[PDB]
Amino acid sequence: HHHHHHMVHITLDRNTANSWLIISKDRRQVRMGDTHQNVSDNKERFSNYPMVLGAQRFSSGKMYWEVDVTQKEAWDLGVCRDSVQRKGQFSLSPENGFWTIWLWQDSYEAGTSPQTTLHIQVPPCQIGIFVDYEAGVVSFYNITDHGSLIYTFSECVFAGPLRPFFNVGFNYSGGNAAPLKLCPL
Ligand SMILES: CN(C)C(=O)c1ccc2c(c1)CCCN2
Repeated sequence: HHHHHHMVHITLDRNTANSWLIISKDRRQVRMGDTHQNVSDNKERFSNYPMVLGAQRFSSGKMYWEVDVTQKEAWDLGVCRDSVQRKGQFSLSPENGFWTIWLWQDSYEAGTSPQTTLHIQVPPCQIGIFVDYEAGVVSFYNITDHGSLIYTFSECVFAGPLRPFFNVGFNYSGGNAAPLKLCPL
C-alpha cells in the first residue's frame, strides 16, 4: 500500500479509558493494570472491557496510523463512532458503530456480525489502519509482512465523527500484560 503519506499523530484520551488502564505520559501507550487505577467514574469510560479512544475526531479525509501489538494474546483495533455505547455489554459490529479486527485464542477475525475469519500467514507485530471517510472505507495492513492487506470494510455507514478505537484485552492468562503502542511516523 501507499497510504503512509496520510499519517496522523494519534494520542489516547484518558477520560474515555476503562478505570483499570494505564496510559503513558506521552499518551501513546496503554496497558492493563493489575487493579483500579484510582480515577473517578464518568459517563465516557468504557465500563465492561479494557477499551480506550483516541482524542482525535475525524469527519472527512484520509487518515493512517500504526499500532504495535508485540507479544499480546488478545486485542481489538480500529475506529468507532464518537457516539458508541460505553456502559454494559455489546458486540463490536458496524451496526453498533465499530469497524475493527481482533486477535482472540490464536485466531484473527474482523468485527462483522457475525465475525469473519482472517487469513494471516505472518502473525503481525504492527498493524496499519487506514480510513477514507468520503469513500466509506476502513482497511487494515500487516506491517510485519511488507504492508500486506488484512481486511477492508467498504460501504461503511459512519453516521458521525470517528475516533481511533483500542482494546488491550483481558489478562486472565498472565500472558497478555503487554501494551498497545502507537508507532512513530
Ligand atoms: C480480571 N482480569 C484479570 C482481567 O483481565 C479483566 C477483564 C475484563 C475487565 C477487567 C479486567 C477490568 C475492567 C473491565 N473489564
